[PDB]
Amino acid sequence: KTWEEIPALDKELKAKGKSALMFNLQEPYFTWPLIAADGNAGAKAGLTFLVDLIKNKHMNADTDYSIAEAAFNKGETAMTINGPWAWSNIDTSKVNYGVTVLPTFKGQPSKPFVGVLSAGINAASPNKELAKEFLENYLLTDEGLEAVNKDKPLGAVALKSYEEELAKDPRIAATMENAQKGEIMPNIPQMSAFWYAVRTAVINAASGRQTVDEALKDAQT
Amino acid sequence: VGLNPNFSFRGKQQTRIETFSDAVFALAIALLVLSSTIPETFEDLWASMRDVIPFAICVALIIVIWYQHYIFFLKYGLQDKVTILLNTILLFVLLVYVYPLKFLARFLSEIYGGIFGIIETDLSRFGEYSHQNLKLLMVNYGLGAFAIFLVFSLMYWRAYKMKSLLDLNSYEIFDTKSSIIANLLMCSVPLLSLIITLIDPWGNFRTTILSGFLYFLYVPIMIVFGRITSKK
Amino acid sequence: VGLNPNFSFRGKQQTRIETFSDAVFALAIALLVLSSTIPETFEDLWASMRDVIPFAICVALIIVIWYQHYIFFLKYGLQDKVTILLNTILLFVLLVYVYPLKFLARFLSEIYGGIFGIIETDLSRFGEYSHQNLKLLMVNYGLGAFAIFLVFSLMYWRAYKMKSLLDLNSYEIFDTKSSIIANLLMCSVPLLSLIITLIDPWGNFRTTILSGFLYFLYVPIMIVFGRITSKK
Amino acid sequence: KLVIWINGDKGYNGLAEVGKKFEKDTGIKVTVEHPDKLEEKFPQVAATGDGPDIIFWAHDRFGGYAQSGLLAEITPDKAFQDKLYPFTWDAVRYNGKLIAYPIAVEALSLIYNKDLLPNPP
Ligand SMILES: OC[C@H]1O[C@H](O[C@H]2[C@H](O)[C@@H](O)[C@@H](O)O[C@@H]2CO)[C@H](O)[C@@H](O)[C@@H]1O
Ligand SMILES: [K+]
Repeated sequence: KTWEEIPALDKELKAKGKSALMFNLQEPYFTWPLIAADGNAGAKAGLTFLVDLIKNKHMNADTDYSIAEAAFNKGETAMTINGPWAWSNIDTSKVNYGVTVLPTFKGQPSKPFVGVLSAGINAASPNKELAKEFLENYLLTDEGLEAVNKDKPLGAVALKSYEEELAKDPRIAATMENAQKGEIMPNIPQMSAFWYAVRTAVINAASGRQTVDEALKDAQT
Repeated sequence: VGLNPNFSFRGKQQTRIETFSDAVFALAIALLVLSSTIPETFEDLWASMRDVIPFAICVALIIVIWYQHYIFFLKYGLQDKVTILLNTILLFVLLVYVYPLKFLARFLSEIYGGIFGIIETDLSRFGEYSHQNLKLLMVNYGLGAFAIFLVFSLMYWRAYKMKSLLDLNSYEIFDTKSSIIANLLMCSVPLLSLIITLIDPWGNFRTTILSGFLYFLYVPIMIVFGRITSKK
Repeated sequence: VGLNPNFSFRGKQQTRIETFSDAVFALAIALLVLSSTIPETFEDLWASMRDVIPFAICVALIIVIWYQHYIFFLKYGLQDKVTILLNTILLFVLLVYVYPLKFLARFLSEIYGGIFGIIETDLSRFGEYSHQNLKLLMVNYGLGAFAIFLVFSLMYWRAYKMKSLLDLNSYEIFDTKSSIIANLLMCSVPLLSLIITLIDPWGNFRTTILSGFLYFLYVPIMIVFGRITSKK
Repeated sequence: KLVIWINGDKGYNGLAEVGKKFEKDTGIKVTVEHPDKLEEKFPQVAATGDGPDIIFWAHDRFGGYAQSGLLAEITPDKAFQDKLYPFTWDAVRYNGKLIAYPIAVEALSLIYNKDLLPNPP
């Protein structure tokens, strides 16, 4: 239920030839919840913990989406941090899985960023009216979203008609739980430069180049 | 058969905890009645039939607890250490309050018998009706009721804590949360009498009147506590 | 194993209501026997063996109720609030009449013992055999029997009320309807003694003779009530 | 060609499976049609044109067809007659003449969703 009790659990699991937690450390979207759990003082706390996990050899230095996914699906790691989309691949494997609340850090919850999957029409396209037809009458329909969802889960769909079906799924409940503890990302043009600043900062601190104090300095600029 | 249409009953199969529990409930209601002496003469026979009103009240009370138990184990199908622990605490409280309930039920049946005018038999058999004794009466039975509902709240909270392990959906999570609130709200009324009696503001029977009067205003006082949390 | 070949048994799986119920029935017949004192000497041992005739009559009576219970829960597999309520009322009545049955069975065993000429022991142990006491004897046990059959009728009517939910076929509907009638017809005989005793037309033992004589004419009087409804 | 008129809310596909067994044992085609407003299209078409060979509808509409002269008198032998309930034959009788073959008794019931409503009104 807490981030701070993972090192103990990892010691226990490493004795039996298993990892505790493996997730994508390269992409900052996955590390941000821990960083933003308290908050600055909050970013310094959250990141130092993440740095200590790699320093204590609990997590690998270059842990990416593929080796994390594969390890969990194989049955090598006890935990992983991922989205709705990842569930179908677990179902394919013979792993009795559960989706739950993200661990708390310094008592307070880990605040994961909330994304709204969205379809936009390219300004330089001649098929603008044909795409509108596809999006409205064929995709954003009960039947249409069902098709996408049975391949790889969408999460909490924007369609009003899908509320009953969403509410019947335990994994969706866990997703909504984390979404409430998190916050929706602003759409602003500066998001790109922000994400890049966090992507470098996390990689530098993970590998062992820049200090945790110096990471937030370069990122705030 | 079931309370909610959106709830997926994990405990349709009978288990040892439930079997054991059924034995205890059956034993409680059975020994309450059959702890009495066997009539040897016509006089004893008629005396023993005066006990049915007190017993009906006791039995009604015990099955109500049994029902809540049935519904909990039906909902979650739980069987872990902590559930076993909380379950034992429940049955323990039940058991220690079986004979005291027989007592209270007989006592109140005589008091209400006198009021309505059905009978006119003595209450000197029960001992002296003093302020200290009447206060201890509230504190005792009040502490009993509080505990039962307190334990039901803890049991539902244990299921809430294992929501993911139990694969609880949004409807089931909501039910569980509502069941905790219900049991805590039920718990508060005896907690409020008990506290009022233990402080004893008036230093006389007035204390006992108020403490006793909270049970008659169960439904309205429960609504006040529920309304306070929703208004904020 | 089953009563009807056209009936689809919904209650083949054991449930909590049935498990609880089995505990109570087992406890009733067990404590009836084992409520007696432990023999400490040869004299007590022989005394205790005189109790087997009264106990056999009591036990036979209780399993007959258990059987009806077994068949009902087998037929419908019911587990709702109202079924729980009616089921509790049943077990409650059973329980309050366990020790009174022990009494009646011992009393009647002495009376029939005197008649046949097996024994010649005193009935003064039971108290004075007065008109009022012998009337209360009928009213008591008559009220008990009436209630048990009344409850069985209510239980079958609850299943009839849920015929669609239970997916009852034309044969099953017919059985259910017949089971209601059976239990009401069974119920009437004790209802008729009880009423005759409570009015007391003669003002003497004659009342008790008639009231008692309706049980000996159970089968024929049941046929009269059944024939009256069919003739119209 | 054997043509049958029955309502679209009924089992015309199943009626066709019976018709398919008939063609195997005789050689006659059995087509099953379900046109809209057949209860009021039959007495107009069958009077003037050809229409169907056999018409399927609830017994209530058949007296009007019988009075108008749009239906042949049914003459079934005792042994066939005895296979059906005597009360059913009464429904298909107009002025002491059998005007149809009884198939089944139909009555409306309350259909309810047990999940949304376990104890319905
Ligand atoms: O990693 C930073 C990256 O995170 C988010 O992208 C998510 C995307 O939203 C998810 O759907 C998922 O596929 O993973 C991506 C990260 O791996 C932001 O949306 C994006 O701007 C940002 O670059
Ligand atoms: K005892």
